[PDB]
Amino acid sequence: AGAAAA
Amino acid sequence: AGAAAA
Amino acid sequence: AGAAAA
Amino acid sequence: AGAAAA
Amino acid sequence: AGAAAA
Amino acid sequence: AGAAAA
Amino acid sequence: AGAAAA
Amino acid sequence: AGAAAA
Repeated sequence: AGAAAA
Repeated sequence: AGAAAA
Repeated sequence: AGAAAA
Repeated sequence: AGAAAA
Repeated sequence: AGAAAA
Repeated sequence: AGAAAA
Repeated sequence: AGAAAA
Repeated sequence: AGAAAA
């Protein structure tokens, strides 16, 4: 599971 | 902007 | 399962 | 999944 | 500009 | 997962 | 900007 | 500008 934002 | 998965 | 938006 | 905007 | 993927 | 904006 | 995974 | 991945 993983997530990223900018 | 963002993204996620599992 | 996964998702993304911008 | 992928997304982009500008 | 923005982008994301997962 | 990855994301970027500018 | 930030990201996390497990 | 910003970016992240995991």
